[PDB]
Amino acid sequence: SLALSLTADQMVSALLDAEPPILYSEYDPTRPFSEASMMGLLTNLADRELVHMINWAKRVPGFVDLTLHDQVHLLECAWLEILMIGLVWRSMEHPGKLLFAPNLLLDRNQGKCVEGMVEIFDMLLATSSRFRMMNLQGEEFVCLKSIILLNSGVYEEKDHIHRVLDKITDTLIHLMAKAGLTLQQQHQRLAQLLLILSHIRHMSNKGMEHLYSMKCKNVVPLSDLLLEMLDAHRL
Amino acid sequence: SLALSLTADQMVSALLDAEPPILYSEFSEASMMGLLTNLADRELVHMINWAKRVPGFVDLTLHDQVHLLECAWLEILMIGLVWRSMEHPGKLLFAPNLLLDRNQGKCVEGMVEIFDMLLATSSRFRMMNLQGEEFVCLKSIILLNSGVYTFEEKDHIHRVLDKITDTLIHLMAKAGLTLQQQHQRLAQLLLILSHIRHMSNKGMEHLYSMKCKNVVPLSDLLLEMLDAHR
Amino acid sequence: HKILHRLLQD
Amino acid sequence: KILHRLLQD
Ligand SMILES: O=c1c(-c2ccc(O)cc2)coc2cc(O)cc(O)c12
Ligand SMILES: O=c1c(-c2ccc(O)cc2)coc2cc(O)cc(O)c12
Repeated sequence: SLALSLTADQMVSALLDAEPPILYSEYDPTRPFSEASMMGLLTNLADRELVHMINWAKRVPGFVDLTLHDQVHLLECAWLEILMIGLVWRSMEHPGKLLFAPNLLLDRNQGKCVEGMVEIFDMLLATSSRFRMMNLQGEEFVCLKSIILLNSGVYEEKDHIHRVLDKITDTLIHLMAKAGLTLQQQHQRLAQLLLILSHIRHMSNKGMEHLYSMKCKNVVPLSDLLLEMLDAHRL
Repeated sequence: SLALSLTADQMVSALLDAEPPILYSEFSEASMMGLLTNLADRELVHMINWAKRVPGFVDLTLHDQVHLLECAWLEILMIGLVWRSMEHPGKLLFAPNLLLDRNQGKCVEGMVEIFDMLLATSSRFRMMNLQGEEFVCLKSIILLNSGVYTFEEKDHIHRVLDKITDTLIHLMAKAGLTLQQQHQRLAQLLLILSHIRHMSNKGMEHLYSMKCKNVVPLSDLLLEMLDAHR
Repeated sequence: HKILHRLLQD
Repeated sequence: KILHRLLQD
């Protein structure tokens, strides 16, 4: 239970260290955006990020203290929320665009390539603007990503998880106190950040039913990893 | 706007005062679905009356109010459900004459999964000993937050939402929680709102599958509530 | 028009 | 379950 001993600064340092890299898509220009090709690009990218996610999780303090079964359940619940908050974050300096990868910068117009995708792109773009408005910092972003992981399926064992969650809240508050925010302003900012998580949950649920829909339309073959995560949100 | 000048005590009073009534219910998969949707449809009319009593809401343009309501309606109904189910462990008090357990959920395809979540959430408010003043704060947060991003009108909502944060903290302080306990509890409460979003989304897609299998006839308002989501 | 729109203007 | 195997490694 040694994650419960870290200072606020050790926690931030630990999460910043565990950050996965930004990956490249296999976008090929000489190949107009179809529904299949873009669905192909997005899901290929998700597949590859998934392996980096699994390993990052193992490095969120307190995550390995849970049984393999709980760990599985949390990543199954959280995986698209995590990819999405990742995307939103990367997309912050690109107003009106989603930077899925350095070589895949999309705007709301090409969400249209895929039925129902545009409503999702708009939600993602709206969350990116919010981050930008609030001037979300990297240290905050990594705390939020760890909360998504531990929160989104927290169902002793889930008291340990609630101890770890409290530790991360403490860490966000520490970060804001450090930034020179008044107590009042600290509470307000903390609530603004955690209320974003509700929108990210919404987007994940929307993306998961879109994803499931795309598989029934046979738009693209999906990874065995991806098929498993998808069948976890439906049984 | 006068919403922003309310003290915390006045915010809590206005909220408690605007609370909607508890309605009564009016067993096949079809009949049970009929009950649940008939209830929701009647509650919807009262929710709308409540929304208008939420400080700040009336300040929004009618189109923003519609957007917020369309986004949040089922989240609002479910948090109410989970609140009134609190002192009924293992049961969901849809109405005082409709108190259902997980066994009654198995009657409808896909519904027990939703019941089990609503039940876990109710158990969570119970372990946390969520107080009524806290509840009304959370419910109004859902109303103002759920559709907010997908919109200086936002700015106003966010000020109003900041005011609600303050009120929540004040209640915790007054209650005697430590300053650390305050931010810890605020976070725990807000995190539960993401579980409520999750549940609304599952309930929403479930309702849509009930509609498409022709299991229950839905009112014109419910059909419209559901269209906003696809 | 929308029932919701309508319910709100009462 | 593929995830199960990946967490193990
Ligand atoms: O957004 C995504 C992503 C995705 C991939 C990588 C990221 O970094 C972020 C999102 C993957 O598959 C989908 C599949 C869908 O059907 C709809 C979606 O919105 C997505
Ligand atoms: O939970 C509900 C409710 C419901 C009704 C009244 C309340 O106070 C709360 C939820 C209504 O319709 C549904 C319809 C569904 O398909 C699934 C559901 O879970 C529900």
